[PDB]
Parts: sequence; C-alpha cells; structure tokens
Amino acid sequence: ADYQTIYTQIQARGPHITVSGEWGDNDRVGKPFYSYWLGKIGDAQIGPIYLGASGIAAFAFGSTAILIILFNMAAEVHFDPLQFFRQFFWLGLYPPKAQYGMGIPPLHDGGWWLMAGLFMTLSLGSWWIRVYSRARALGLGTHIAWNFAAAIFFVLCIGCIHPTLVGSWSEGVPFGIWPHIDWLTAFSIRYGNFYYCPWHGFSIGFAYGCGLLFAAHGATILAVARFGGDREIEQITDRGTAVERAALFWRWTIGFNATIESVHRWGWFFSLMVMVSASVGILLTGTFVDNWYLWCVKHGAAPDYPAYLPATPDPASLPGAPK
Amino acid sequence: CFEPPPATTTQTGFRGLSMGEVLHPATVKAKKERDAQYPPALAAVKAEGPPVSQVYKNVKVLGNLTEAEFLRTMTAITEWVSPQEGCTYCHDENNLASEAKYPYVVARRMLEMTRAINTNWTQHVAQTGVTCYTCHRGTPLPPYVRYLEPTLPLNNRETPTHVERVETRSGYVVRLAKYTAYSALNYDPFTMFLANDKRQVRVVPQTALPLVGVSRGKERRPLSDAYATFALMMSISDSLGTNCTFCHNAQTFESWGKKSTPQRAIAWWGIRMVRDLNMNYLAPLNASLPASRLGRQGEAPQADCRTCHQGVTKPLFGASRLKDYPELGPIK
Amino acid sequence: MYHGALAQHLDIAQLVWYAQWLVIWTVVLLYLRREDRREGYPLVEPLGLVKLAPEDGQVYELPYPKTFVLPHGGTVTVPRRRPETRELKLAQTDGFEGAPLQPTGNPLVDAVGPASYAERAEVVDATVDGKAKIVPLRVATDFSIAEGDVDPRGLPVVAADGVEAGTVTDLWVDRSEHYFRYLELSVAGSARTALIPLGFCDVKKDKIVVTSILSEQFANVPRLQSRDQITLREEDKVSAYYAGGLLYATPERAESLL
Amino acid sequence: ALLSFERKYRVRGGTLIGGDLFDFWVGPYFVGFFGVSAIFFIFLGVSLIGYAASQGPTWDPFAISINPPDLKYGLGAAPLLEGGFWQAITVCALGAFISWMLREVEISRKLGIGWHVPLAFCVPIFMFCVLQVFRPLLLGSWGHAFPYGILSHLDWVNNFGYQYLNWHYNPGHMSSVSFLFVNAMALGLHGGLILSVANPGDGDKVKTAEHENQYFRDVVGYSIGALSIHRLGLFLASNIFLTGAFGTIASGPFWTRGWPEWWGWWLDIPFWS
Ligand code: BCB
Ligand code: BCB
Ligand code: BCB
Ligand SMILES: C/C=C1/c2cc3[nH]c4c(c3C)C(=O)[C@H](C(=O)OC)c4c3nc(cc4[nH]c(cc(n2)[C@@H]1C)c(C(C)=O)c4C)[C@@H](C)[C@@H]3CCC(=O)OC/C=C(/C)CCC[C@H](C)CCC[C@H](C)CCCC(C)C
Ligand SMILES: C/C=C1/c2cc3[nH]c4c(c3C)C(=O)[C@H](C(=O)OC)c4c3nc(cc4[nH]c(cc(n2)[C@@H]1C)c(C(C)=O)c4C)[C@@H](C)[C@@H]3CCC(=O)OC/C=C(\C)CCC[C@H](C)CCC[C@H](C)CCCC(C)C
Ligand SMILES: CC(C)=CCC/C(C)=C/CC/C(C)=C/CC/C(C)=C/CC/C(C)=C/CC/C(C)=C/CC/C(C)=C/CC1=C(C)C(=O)c2ccccc2C1=O
Ligand code: HEC
Ligand code: HEC
Ligand code: HEC
Ligand code: HEC
Ligand SMILES: CC(C)=CCC/C(C)=C/C=C/C(C)=C/C=C/C(C)=C/C=C\C=C(C)\C=C\C=C(/C)CC/C=C(/C)CCCC(C)C
Ligand SMILES: CCCCCCCCCCCC[N+](C)(C)[O-]
Ligand SMILES: CCCCCCCCCCCC[N+](C)(C)[O-]
Ligand SMILES: CCCCCCCCCCCC[N+](C)(C)[O-]
Ligand SMILES: [Fe+3]
Repeated sequence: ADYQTIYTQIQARGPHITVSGEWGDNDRVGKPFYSYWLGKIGDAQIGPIYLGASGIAAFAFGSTAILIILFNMAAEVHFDPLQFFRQFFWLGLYPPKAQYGMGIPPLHDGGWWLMAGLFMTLSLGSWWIRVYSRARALGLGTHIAWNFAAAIFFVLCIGCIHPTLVGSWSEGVPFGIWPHIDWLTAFSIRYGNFYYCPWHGFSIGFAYGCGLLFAAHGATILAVARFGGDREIEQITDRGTAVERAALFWRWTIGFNATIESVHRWGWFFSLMVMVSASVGILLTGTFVDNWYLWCVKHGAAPDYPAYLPATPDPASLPGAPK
Repeated sequence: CFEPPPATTTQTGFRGLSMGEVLHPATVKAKKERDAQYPPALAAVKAEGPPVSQVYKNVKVLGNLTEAEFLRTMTAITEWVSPQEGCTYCHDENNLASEAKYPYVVARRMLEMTRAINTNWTQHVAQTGVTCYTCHRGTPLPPYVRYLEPTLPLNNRETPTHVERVETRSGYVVRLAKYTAYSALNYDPFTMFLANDKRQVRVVPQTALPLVGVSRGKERRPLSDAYATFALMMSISDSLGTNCTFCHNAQTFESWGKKSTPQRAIAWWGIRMVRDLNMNYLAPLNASLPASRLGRQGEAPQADCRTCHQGVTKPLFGASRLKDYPELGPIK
Repeated sequence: MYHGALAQHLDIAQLVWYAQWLVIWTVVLLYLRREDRREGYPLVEPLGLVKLAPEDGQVYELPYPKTFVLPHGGTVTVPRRRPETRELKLAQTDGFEGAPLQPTGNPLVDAVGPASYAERAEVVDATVDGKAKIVPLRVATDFSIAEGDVDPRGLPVVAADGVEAGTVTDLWVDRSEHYFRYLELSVAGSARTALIPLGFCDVKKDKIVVTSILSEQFANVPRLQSRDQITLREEDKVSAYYAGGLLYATPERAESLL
Repeated sequence: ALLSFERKYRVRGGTLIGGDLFDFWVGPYFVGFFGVSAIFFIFLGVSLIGYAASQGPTWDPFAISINPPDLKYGLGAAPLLEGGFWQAITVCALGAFISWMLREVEISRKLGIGWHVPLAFCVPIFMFCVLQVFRPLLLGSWGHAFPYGILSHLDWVNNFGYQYLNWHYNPGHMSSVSFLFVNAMALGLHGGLILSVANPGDGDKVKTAEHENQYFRDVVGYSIGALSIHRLGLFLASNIFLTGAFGTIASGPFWTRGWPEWWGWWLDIPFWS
C-alpha cells in the first residue's frame, strides 16, 4: 500500500514562502507556526493571515449580527447563565409571528431579526469582496468568488428575496440551532411537500453528485500519487503518466473520461448547481406554485398507491359536521 | 441514551411507504400495567323500589335510578375520583344533600359532562366511552391537565423543579419544548387550538397555483401558522404515544381519502370534542373552584388529548365500562 | 385567478422545468464533454488513412484550442497533435480489436504497461522564483526533517525478496510545497545511485521496506542526467519503473490472484 | 478507438479471476470476469423491472413503483407480484454493484495504480446495504426496505423520517448532513482554486503551487495543500454515509421515540433541570 496517501511519513520543514500580491502585502499579520500532528494529514504551517479592509468590515458586521442574536437568545432565558447553556440549541431569534406584510415589524416581534439579517448580509458581501479581490491581487481567476456568489444568492433567497416576493417577512429563516431546522419543516409543510419540488430534486441530485465526484476525484488522485498526480497544475500544462492512468481508469470503467483540468470544471459546475437549482426552486415557491404535490398531480407526475386501511373521507365535508 | 431491541412495528399504509407504529415493548408493558389498575365493574344490583327522585332530596342528574343502582354509582364515583379521601370528599357527614363542599357541585357538572361525552361524541369515543376514571385515575385532580400557559411536569403528581415552576421565567422554553415532544417550536398548541374554536388547524393550500387575492402581503396567513400546526401535531403524537404515519401518509399531509387512515378522522372528531369540553364544561368551572386550583390567569385546569389518552392510542388500551354503568351514557 | 397561470394549461414553473433541462444538457454536452477532449484527441484507429480530409465528427467533438502562457516562458496549446513516437516493445496477442498487448522484452526497462512513462518536457520543474523545485537535501540546506520523524539517511532499503539492496543517502524535497517526494539510495554492489518515490517506501525506524521490485531490479532504475536536479520526464520514468514492478516484478504478479 | 496515449497501457494481466479468458476490451470498456457478471446482473435486474412494471398500473416513469412485501411476510420470500419482484431485483442490484467494484480493482491493477477508487465505491454499496438489508434484518421484515421508483422512494424517505416526528434532530443525520454540505463546499473551493490558477484570464501567465497556498493562507489563514485536499475530499464525502449509517440503523432497532426527545440526555441532567 501507498502509506503516503494515508499520512505523511517523514515531514519536511523549511523557510516560509510568501507570494507577493499587487497590494496588501503589509496587511498579512501574525507569525507562522508549525503543528506536527496537523503536518501528518496536511500542511504543517498555520498562518499568517491577510487582514484587509473587507475582512475587517466582515468581522465588524458579523459580530454585530452575532451579538444581536446572542442578546435576544439570553433574553429568552431571562439572562440566567446556566439555563442559557442548557437550552442553547432551543433558543432563537424569530422573524415576525404576526402578519405585518412587508411593513417593518416591531422590535419585539421580528425587528431584531430583520436587524440581524441586515448585518449578516453586509458581512457576507464584505467577505465576498475579500474572496474576489484576494484572487486578483494574486493574479488568479475569480472562479471561487462566482461559486461563493451563488451560495450567498441562495441565502438571500430564503432570507429576504422570497419573503419580499410573497410580501411577508414572517417567512424568513429564524436564527438558532434547532429553530433554523424547524423552519425547514414549516416551509415544506406550507408549500405542499418539498420532495415534489423539481428544483429540490435538482439541488439534491447535484449535492449527491458532489459527494460522488469528490469521492471519485479524491480517490483517483490518491491512486496516482506515486506518479505525482497531486501536482495538478503542471499535469494540466504537461500531461504526465499520472493523469494518463487516471483518464484511462475512468474511460475503461464508464466508457468516457475527463481531463485533469476538466474534472475540476465538472466539480465546480456541480457545486454551483446545488445553489443555482435551490434558488430557482425558492424563487418559484409561493410566487408561482402554492402546493408542490398538487402541482405534480396537475401535471400527472405524482405516484399513487392502493389503500391499506380504509380510505377516509374528510369528516369536515360530511353533512351536518361541525366546523 | 438508547433503547435495546427488538422493536414492535405495525403497518398503516401500502407496503413500501414506511407507515406504521414503532413501539418499545418495555414501554408498552409499563403503560399496560399502569392502565390495568382500572377498577373492575361493581357487581350489578337489582332495580328495586321507587326512583331516587322520590327518595332523596337533592338528586338532579341521576334521578331515574333506584336506590341500590344510585348508591352503586356513588361507590364507583368514589373509587374513580377520591378513593383515598372517601365519600366525605364531596359530602357533609351529617347531611348528604348539602352542596356546601365544592367537589359536590363540580361532580354534578362532571356527571353531565361525562354523559355528554358518551352521548354526543360517539364519533370519537364509540362504544368504548369514558368514565370518571379515564381522566381522574383515582385522584380528584387528574394527573394530566393544562393551563393557559405550559406547566411542568406534565404529570402533576410529580414535584416540580425550581426551573419547572411556572413562575421561573428562565424555564419557559423547556416547559414549552416538553409539551411539543422536545421540539424547539415556539408555539403553545393548547391555547392556540384546543382551548377554543377560534383558530383553523389546516394551513396547506388546496390548489397547485397560488390563488390571486389570498396570496400576497397581508392577505397571507403568516408562516407561523404552519409552525403552530406542526407543534400541535408533535404534541398530539406524543400524547397518544405514536408518530405521524399513524394518521397521515406524509406524501400529502393535507389529503384525505387514501392519504389518511380512519384514525385521522377519529382524531378530527377528538379536536372538536376537546373544544366542546373546555369551552362548555371545564373552563366555566373557575367560578366553582378554590383559588388554589386556578392558574395564574384565574383559569380552571382544562383537558387536552393526554388527559384521556396518557400516551396510548386508545385510552386504557380500549378498556370499557359502558355496559356496566348505563347511567353514564349514552342517554336516549 | 392564479399567479403563475398561462393560457391552455401552462404555468411558469412548467416552462422553467424545460428551460432547466435545456441549460443542463447544453453545458454538459456542448461545453464540458468538449473540455474533456483537450487530451488524447483525435483518437487512433486501425490506421486513419484519409490524409486528404478529416472525418466530420472529429472536428465537431473538439473545442477551440486554448493557449496556456507558462510562468517561466513558453506556451502550450491544447488540444494539439502529439503522436507517441517511441517504438513500443509489445505484440498483439490476437487479431481482435481490443485484445491486450504482450511485452516482448523486459517490460520494466522497455517502459510498457504499468511501467509506461508519459513524454513530458525534458525540463526541470521550477519554484515561483525560478529555482529547481525537486532537489536533494545536500543542495536544499535550509530544509530539514521535522523533529519527531525518522531520518532515513543511513538506513538500509529492503526489497521484496527480503534482500538488503542499498542505503538511503539523501531525501529529495519539493521546495514549493515543503514535502519530501523521493529518497535517494546507493544500490549496493553497483556503484550508482537510484531515486525512489516515497509512495513506494514503507518507512520503518531501522529500515525502508520496498515491495514493488526485487533487489536485483534496483540496478536498472532509470538514471538521471544530472546528480542534483530532475526533469519532469525523468520523474515520470523513475515513478513508472516501480509501478511496473507491481505487475511485472515476478511472473506470478501478472496472473490471477485466484 | 484509442486515445493518442492509450496503446502503451493496454497490456495483458491484472485480473483477479480467469486470467486471459476475459482480459480484453470492447470499445473503450474493459471487460474482465466482473464485466461479464455485471452485465449478467444488469440484464437480469432490468428484465425483472420490465416484467414487474408491465403487471402494474402505469408506464409513466415518474409513477412506476416496485415495492417490497407487507411486513407480515417477515424475512421470507413473498409472492412475485406483492414483494417477490422487489426481492429478486434487490439481489441483482447487489450483484451488479459488487461486480462493478471488483471490475474497478482489476482495471486498477492493470494500470499499476492504487485501489482507492473501488475502496471509495464501497461506501455507497455499504449504505445501500444498511437501508435494504441490515436495518430490515434488525427489524424482522423486508417490508421496512425502500421501494424502487423515481418518486415513490421519496415517499418512503418522507414517511420514514416522520415516523420519528422530526428526523432533523437525529444526531447521525446531523452529522451526515454536515458532511454533505461541507463536501459540496470543498469541491467548489478545490475546483475553483485549480481553475483560478490555470486560467487567470487576460493572457496572464498561469500561476503556481505556491500561489495556491498563498491564496488560502491569505483568506482563511491556512492551506491544507495539494495532496491533502484530495485525501480530505475522500474523507469528507465518505463520511456522509459512514456517519449517516448510524443515524439510520439506530432508528427503530435502538430508538423508538421521536428524535427531539433523544436530546433529553442533555436537557434533563438534574444539575440544571
Ligand atoms: C435514504 C435516502 C435515499 C434517497 C433520497 C433521495 C432524495 C431526497 C432525492 C433523491 C433523488 C434521486 N435519487 Mg435517491 N436514489 C437513487 C436515485 C435517485 C435519482 C432518481 C435522483 C437523483 C440521484 C442523483 O443525481 O445522485 C447523484 C448521481 C449522479 C448525478 C450520477 C447520475 C445518476 C442518475 C441521474 C441516476 C438515474 C438512476 C435511474 C433513474 C434508475 C436506474 C434505472 C435502471 C433501469 C437502469 C438510487 C439509484 C438509489 C439507491 C440504489 O440506493 C437511491 C437511494 C436513496 N435516495 C435513498 C432511499 N434521492 C432526487 C430526485 O429528484 O428523485 C426524484 C431527490 O430529490
Ligand atoms: C421536511 C422538509 C425537508 C426539506 C426542506 C428544505 C427546504 C425548505 C429547502 C431545502 C433545500 C435543500 N435540501 Mg431539502 N433535502 C435534502 C437536500 C437539500 C439541499 C441539497 C437543498 C439545498 C440546501 C443547502 O445545500 O444548504 C446548505 C448551504 C447553505 C445554506 C448556504 C450557506 C452559504 C453562506 C454563505 C454561509 C455563510 C455563513 C456565515 C459564515 C455564518 C454567519 C452567521 C452569523 C452571522 C449568524 C436531502 C438530501 C433530503 C432528503 C434525503 O430527504 C432533503 C429533504 C427535505 N428538505 C425535506 C423535504 N430543503 C433548499 C432547496 O434546494 O429548495 C429548493 C431549500 O430551500
Ligand atoms: C421528512 C424526512 C427527512 C429526511 C429523511 C431521511 C432518512 C430516513 C434518511 C435520510 C438520510 C440522509 N439525509 Mg435526510 N436530509 C438531508 C440529507 C441526507 C443525506 C446526507 C443522508 C444520506 C442519504 C442516503 O442515505 O443516500 C443513499 C444513497 C445510496 C445508497 C446510493 C447508492 C448508489 C449505488 C451504490 C449505485 C447506484 C447505481 C445506479 C442504479 C446505476 C444507474 C446509473 C446509470 C447512470 C447507468 C438534507 C441535506 C436535508 C435537509 C436540507 O433538510 C434532509 C432532510 C430530511 N431527511 C427530512 C427531515 N434522510 C439517510 C441517513 O443517513 O440518515 C442518518 C437516511 O437513512
Ligand atoms: C454548494 C456551495 C456550498 C458553499 C460554497 C462556498 N462557501 C464559501 C466559499 C464557497 C465557494 C468561499 O469562498 C467562502 C470561504 O471563505 O471559504 C474558505 C465560503 C464560506 N462558507 C462558509 C460557511 C458555510 N458554507 C456553507 C455552504 C455552502 N457553501 C454550500 C454547501 C454552509 C452551510 C452548509 O450552512 C456554511 C456554514 C464560511 C467558511 C465562508 C464564509 C465566511 C464569511 O462569510 O464571513 C462571515 C463573518 C464572520 C465574522 C463569521 C466568522 C466565522 C466563520 C466560520 C469564518 C471564520 C474564518 C476565519 C479566517 C477563522 C480564522 C482561523 C485562523 C485563526 C486559523
Ligand atoms: C459518499 C459516497 C458517494 C458515492 C461514491 C461513488 N459512487 C461511485 C464511485 C464512487 C467512488 C464509482 O467508482 C462509481 C462510478 O463508476 O462512477 C462513475 C460510482 C457510481 N455511482 C453511481 C450512482 C450513485 N452514486 C450515488 C452516491 C454516492 N456515491 C455517494 C454520494 C448515488 C446517490 C443516490 O446518491 C447514485 C445514483 C453510478 C453512476 C456508479 C455505479 C455504476 C454501477 O453500479 O454500475 C452497475 C449497475 C448498473 C449500470 C445498473 C444496475 C441496475 C440494477 C441491476 C437494477 C436497478 C435497481 C435499483 C436499486 C433501482 C433503483 C430505482 C431508484 C429510482 C431508487
Ligand atoms: C455490451 C457489453 C457486453 C459490454 C461489455 C463491457 C462492459 C462491462 C460495459 C459496461 C456497460 C455499462 C454498464 C456502462 C455504464 C457506464 C456508467 C455506469 C456510466 C455512469 C456515468 C456517470 C453518470 C458518472 C457520474 C459522474 C460524472 C458526472 C462524471 C463526469 C466526469 C468524469 C468522466 C469523471 C471521472 C474522472 C475523475 C473522477 C477524475 O478524478 C479524473 C482525473 C483525471 C483525468 C480524468 C478523470 C476522470 O475522468
Ligand atoms: C364527588 C366525586 C362525590 C363522591 C366521592 C360521593 N358523592 Fe354522593 N353525590 C355527589 C353528587 C354531585 C350528588 C348529587 C347527585 C345528583 O344526581 O344531583 C350526590 C348525591 C348523593 C346522595 C343522594 C343524597 C340526597 O340528595 O339526599 C347520596 C345518598 C350519596 N350521594 C351518597 C354517597 C356515598 C355513600 C358516597 C361514598 C360511597 C358518595 N356519595 C360519594 C358527589 C359525590
Ligand atoms: C376528562 C374529560 C374528565 C372526566 C371524564 C371527568 N373529569 Fe372530573 N375533572 C376534570 C378536570 C380537567 C378537572 C379540573 C381539575 C380539578 O381538580 O378541578 C376536574 C375536576 C373534578 C372535581 C373537582 C376536584 C378538585 O378540584 O379537587 C371533581 C369532584 C370531579 N372532577 C369529579 C368527576 C366525576 C365524579 C366524574 C365522572 C362522573 C368526572 N369528574 C369525570 C376532568 C375530567
Ligand atoms: C392522529 C391521532 C394524528 C397524528 C399522529 C398526526 N396528525 Fe396531523 N392531523 C390530524 C388531523 C385530524 C388533522 C386535521 C386537523 C383539522 O382540524 O382539520 C391534521 C392536520 C395536519 C396538517 C395540516 C394539513 C392541512 O390540511 O393543512 C399537517 C401539516 C399535519 N397534520 C402534519 C402532521 C405531522 C408532521 C405529524 C407527526 C408529527 C402529524 N400530523 C401527526 C391527525 C394526526
Ligand atoms: C376522553 C374524553 C378523551 C379525550 C379528551 C380524547 N380522546 Fe381520543 N379516544 C377516547 C376514547 C374513549 C377512544 C376510544 C378507544 C377505542 O377503543 O375506540 C378514543 C380513540 C381515539 C383514537 C382512535 C385510535 C385507534 O386506535 O383507533 C384516536 C386517533 C384519538 N382518540 C385521538 C385523540 C386526539 C388527537 C385527541 C385530542 C384532540 C383525543 N383523542 C382526545 C377518549 C378521549
Ligand atoms: C431593508 C432592510 C430593513 C430589510 C432587509 C434586510 C435583509 C437583507 C435581511 C436578510 C436576512 C437574511 C439573509 C436572513 C437569513 C437568515 C438565515 C439563513 C439564518 C440561518 C441560520 C442561522 C443560524 C444557524 C444561526 C445560529 C445562531 C447562533 C448559533 C448564535 C450565533 C453564534 C455563533 C457562534 C454563530 C455560529 C454559526 C455556525 C458557524 C455554528
Ligand atoms: C455590500 C458590501 C459593502 C462593504 C463595504 C466595505 C468593503 C470595503 C472594500 C475595500 C476594497 C478595496 N480594494 C478594492 C482595494 O480591495
Ligand atoms: C423531485 C420532483 C420531481 C418531479 C418531476 C415532475 C416534473 C413534471 C413536469 C411535467 C412536464 C409537462 N408535461 C406536459 C409533460 O406534463
Ligand atoms: C439531477 C442532476 C442531473 C446531472 C446530470 C449529469 C449527468 C452526466 C451525463 C454524462 C453524459 C456522458 N456522455 C458521454 C453521454 O456525454
Ligand atoms: Fe484536484
């Protein structure tokens, strides 16, 4: 077996490299240090970190959002520190419970939620600028930023775009561990079972495919690490036996194959499509479809099944039944 | 952390749909033994003599019974409601027609309520019916009642923690969670849905596309109604010791016909019956109760699904005393 | 009336369903599957004789060429014509189209099958700032073994047959990634040096076990041009040599395990 | 027929069973003995699906559903129309999947590469067994397994979840979901990164390994490195099912209540109760 694919047997140390960027080389703070146990399964060097304007703006806005959330959470346990740790998972900051439409809600019923939403959104935009500009500063393409953009766009969809399209802030995602989980069922119940939303299906198809692709790609590179397949950039520009064997393994298995470069386009595309499909689904939901199951029945797609115990009429529609 | 196998499972939908009950035998046995404490029927007595309307002085509900029949009732009532306290719980030792103790007047209304249940709500209690025991289980205060705010523990026979106490505000989220099967849902399904008939449980649209005029802005129900319905369903499931598939094919929670079991219809009647009981029999009794029975808003204790069911899909696993005590209903 | 309704039993969501499939198949078929073809295309048939004109599908399945501007000068364009020139010492075991080839000579030296190397540039891989990337420690003197880990320098190398075959004299390190990639070893009784990819090395505290080849087979490991640097093609030649041993070191390794 | 670089790799040997008898290609496809068994099982399973589907109500692909037997048949054979076809198809599936895996190890040996890919492919085969074999064994009926249909299998996932009131609170599920999410995110990052270095645009020159690490050090203060991200990605993806399988096996055999209630081990510690 190739033990190098499991962990680094003999680690190496050397002077720390610094690639210069078009700006901000002085905003790298911290002194690098080395972790021997990290170095078994990764690169041993931790830090320094770049510390630009957008990154600080992100930390500023983020912490503001975190603080607004934590304070409202603590209010929910009347500031008892012990119950706060006990009940942490169950605590939350909720959008309005009452229907104000799109009017700004009272602070006690969703205003603080809206506030925390604003500052998180600013934090996401600020970090996006960091992710984008750091690439151009180092003379790299902006591929990560465009993937990250789709992920931010999906959050905005469930956070505020879908609420504004249907016209009620009551539909946003709460802040908190269990409560953001509870939203998923409330939403799916409201809109007629999300299994029957084709864009749920698409998103899941791509999410599962990301698991398929990264398991397959990761396994492939490790299987050709003896020929240096991990040095992917120079295998793109000068095809070595590593990527020839990787390409032929798949070709002989499934009948076709990618290149060392194109496999990353596949992976990038699949990842992006998780978020793009999710967003189309949310954008259609509530605006143009009210019950995804009935929409599938309307178009003849839903499965049906025999009764097992007897079919049961809606009692509310029998004559003389109470309301 | 975990419950050792095997599990008992049942089937409630077409094969391949994963519908049905999942039960831990130990737990079922412990509930079976708790419920087997149901006292057996007192021996039948011969109907003899005049109606007790002519014999006793203050008999307004049970007036058509004979003396032995009526005293048999009174023995059964004491066994079901106040066995440890005895007949003197409701009566003055020296004047059995005195209404001076509040349990007397309450018991009279409870008699009317119980026969109402067995006569007007057969759509829910069928031929099984209820007795005083179904709720009370041998104590004057039933172990599972609800106030207009959640209380812990669920069984009022256990002693509350400082945090469990309703006046400790830091314990509200936990009081609420334990009523909704430990979910973080931020809604009290009892005051929302079971205390009165003001709210609609259904939230799911019955059309594929959104209907213009109910689908935008303030025309829309807030999403919180869906959280609230879900919370009601968590609470209902936990109260019967069962899961959603007992009543629903989760393919379409809102559909009836093949998508619902007959138990879902019975449950629907149960919601209406509990509303009738609370609005018309139990909530008015804050006039007749001491202040130590009332909640922080002067409300009487009221009933939910757990009051009768106590964690079993049929109260007391289907035990019945209807044929043994005709005077409790149904009434022609 | 209904949000999202259109005339004649159409709704918007129904249209978006079709559009979404169209987008997917467009990207997969017209973009990704052509990107997949920037290497190894056009395919090779039992002699493609039509030298006068290309067959239509071979033009259609290819993307427009792209040019990489290399970091230390030069350009690479893909796809491009790159036939494999060198004579392969293989013979067809049958007349069938996809019957396997057999090695006629010694497949480790002949560099066929799992011993094949790619025809990469006879060029030394470089750091950001132009230095040789893969260098032995005698040259890379500001690099050390990390405290904790076996220093293999001095340890013996035991081959598959249990025979000591040489002694580890140096580690080659990737100066770009801070990662050791090869051990250098003197092959006992042959007055030469050989490189070994770490991935073929079982690093124990008293020995380096190497199961891919026999002790005698260390004699014909591809040699380098220079002592203190390696070319990309040499890296391929060296790595491939041991991999060829997985199937060829003994006659029994190519036959079925059951 | 062959890629420009393919011929020198197309050598004899590396099989596990049969030696030369099946050591050949058909078009691009390597065959081998497990190529043959795979096609056998695929042909058998697809036949049974077709025969079973024709005895059913519809031909709409979204509505076809081959379902397991009623629970009352326990672990026994069930009549073909009411569960038997499901039983037969399931065995063909396992035959096909395992054949496919073993075929990949043969291809791996011939090329002199690691067996990591069939190894990784064991994880989803294992998960399939958890759902269709192991958990139904532990509960005592094939009836607890999921049905074969595009949309019907979602109805089973649906009801299965709601049998435990809120499946999201299943701790094995929480772990599984977290790996699905971070895996999809890492693959975007890894693919994004590689493309960004090889394709800076504008005729700018392609960058370097050191640029790769500089980028992530700058943005998040750490870079795991080239080889390591591939190890991590296999680890992340594999743990979607490796951890998830516990949350699945637990539900029913080792937990019968709702999954929210399970967290009482934390909430109901007397210290802060
Ligand atoms: C425990 C939970 C499970 C689950 C939960 C689930 C959900 C919630 C959703 C799906 C969806 C899907 N599932 Mg399903 N599922 C599927 C297959 C499918 C596809 C129909 C679809 C998209 C899959 C995908 O893109 O993956 C990534 C793989 C890729 C991209 C490679 C391509 C695979 C190809 C698209 C699959 C096509 C398979 C054929 C339709 C079936 C084979 C037919 C035979 C005759 C050849 C198979 C083959 C299995 C097996 C063998 O176990 C399986 C098990 C499960 N699914 C478990 C039961 N799955 C989605 C859907 O839209 O269903 C309608 C969906 O929303
Ligand atoms: C009962 C309810 C269910 C439900 C309800 C549901 C809803 C309501 C929605 C989904 C959605 C999705 N569901 Mg689904 N679901 C899924 C899978 C999925 C995802 C593939 C998809 C997209 C979500 C995502 O990736 O977010 C992970 C990624 C996120 C959230 C992006 C975050 C990026 C952000 C930049 C991160 C930054 C954070 C900051 C650093 C932190 C700062 C915080 C501080 C300041 C507070 C599977 C595999 C199954 C199975 C097996 O049954 C399933 C069943 C269910 N879902 C049931 C049907 N699901 C979404 C969808 O696709 O709808 C069409 C969706 O909207
Ligand atoms: C109401 C019910 C829900 C539910 C019920 C649920 C259940 C009951 C189970 C899961 C499980 C899982 N859920 Mg969950 N879920 C998930 C995500 C997930 C997955 C990560 C995880 C594993 C799925 C699996 O086992 O695939 C299975 C995939 C397999 C087996 C692939 C087999 C492939 C095979 C080897 C090859 C197939 C070959 C083809 C036939 C060949 C054809 C190819 C063609 C192209 C030639 C998300 C992201 C969400 C969101 C966003 O809400 C969600 C919500 C829900 N889940 C709802 C709350 N979910 C599973 C889990 O792990 O739980 C802990 C699980 O058992
Ligand atoms: C299919 C597409 C997938 C996808 C894609 C992508 N996702 C990306 C990118 C892409 C392309 C990036 O380029 C960017 C990034 O930068 O990666 C390195 C990023 C992000 N996705 C994060 C979280 C996330 N993605 C989720 C999901 C999906 N994403 C879906 C699945 C989910 C889920 C599932 O809920 C979560 C929680 C953060 C790590 C990060 C933003 C931080 C932020 O917006 O600041 C917000 C400001 C703060 C102050 C928050 C502070 C804490 C966080 C953890 C940040 C701390 C970092 C700090 C450097 C620590 C110092 C350590 C040092 C001392 C040693
Ligand atoms: C965490 C680990 C991840 C992971 C990993 C890997 N995945 C791999 C590899 C690795 C490493 C490969 O090396 C191998 C491959 O070669 O890649 C191209 C493979 C593959 N992953 C496939 C599907 C896949 N991966 C999924 C998930 C993950 N994978 C997770 C995420 C999912 C879902 C649902 O998520 C799907 C659908 C096939 C494309 C391919 C097998 C082909 C096959 O097996 O041929 C043999 C079988 C056939 C060609 C058809 C057989 C038909 C049977 C007999 C009759 C049908 C019965 C069937 C049960 C009916 C179902 C109906 C349905 C509607 C319910
Ligand atoms: C008729 C007969 C007798 C035949 C005998 C021969 C025989 C056994 C034939 C088999 C016939 C069968 C069953 C064919 C079916 C083939 C199958 C299962 C195809 C599935 C294809 C699917 C859907 C794959 C999903 C994954 C996906 C999107 C892949 C696209 C990208 C690719 C090609 C990834 C593979 C791939 C990865 C993962 C790399 O890392 C890598 C690194 C460097 C170079 C190349 C690659 C590479 O190609
Ligand atoms: C409360 C739950 C009671 C207990 C315990 C007992 N009794 Fe009772 N009794 C109760 C009520 C509400 C009434 C009025 C009934 C009506 O139909 O209006 C009665 C009535 C009687 C009577 C008739 C008295 C009279 O009006 O003259 C008798 C003789 C009587 N009760 C006796 C009795 C005995 C012996 C009990 C212990 C076995 C007993 N009662 C318990 C309420 C309650
Ligand atoms: C559930 C549907 C009930 C049935 C059936 C019966 N009772 Fe009841 N009772 C119920 C509640 C929710 C309450 C309020 C809590 C309380 O303690 O008041 C009561 C109350 C009483 C009382 C008053 C006892 C006290 O407050 O100390 C009495 C005397 C009583 N109930 C008697 C009684 C009898 C005789 C019943 C059968 C004819 C009966 N109850 C049925 C709930 C339910
Ligand atoms: C039987 C004793 C039930 C169990 C267990 C669950 N539900 Fe239920 N549900 C039940 C009834 C009788 C009704 C109708 C209520 C009415 O007053 O009309 C409902 C309703 C729902 C709905 C709303 C459907 C609609 O038309 O909008 C939902 C979404 C729902 N139920 C979901 C649900 C879930 C998730 C459950 C397990 C947690 C569950 N229900 C259990 C009866 C019963
Ligand atoms: C006492 C007054 C009750 C209250 C309050 C509720 N239920 Fe009930 N239920 C009661 C009886 C006596 C029976 C009959 C048992 C029998 O053998 O038929 C029932 C039955 C049900 C069922 C049927 C279960 C079955 O296995 O067929 C269901 C689903 C049910 N009850 C649900 C239910 C709900 C949701 C309630 C709160 C709204 C509820 N019940 C209250 C007695 C009483
Ligand atoms: C014009 C103005 C007035 C209105 C528009 C404002 C606007 C743009 C609002 C947008 C709001 C949005 C996008 C809301 C979206 C909210 C979403 C998706 C929330 C989702 C999940 C939240 C979770 C899980 C938060 C949990 C909170 C905590 C755990 C407490 C915070 C503490 C932490 C340490 C955070 C850790 C989070 C994680 C890394 C573990
Ligand atoms: C919507 C996000 C707004 C955030 C504003 C704060 C970010 C400052 C951006 C500074 C970028 C400077 N630059 C281009 C040289 O990197
Ligand atoms: C996971 C959900 C998938 C459900 C797929 C249903 C798509 C229905 C699209 C119908 C196309 C329109 N038409 C005319 C053919 O009915
Ligand atoms: C539900 C998500 C759909 C994902 C579709 C991706 C499938 C890849 C198809 C590969 C096609 C192969 N080939 C050679 C025919 O082009
Ligand atoms: Fe890669």
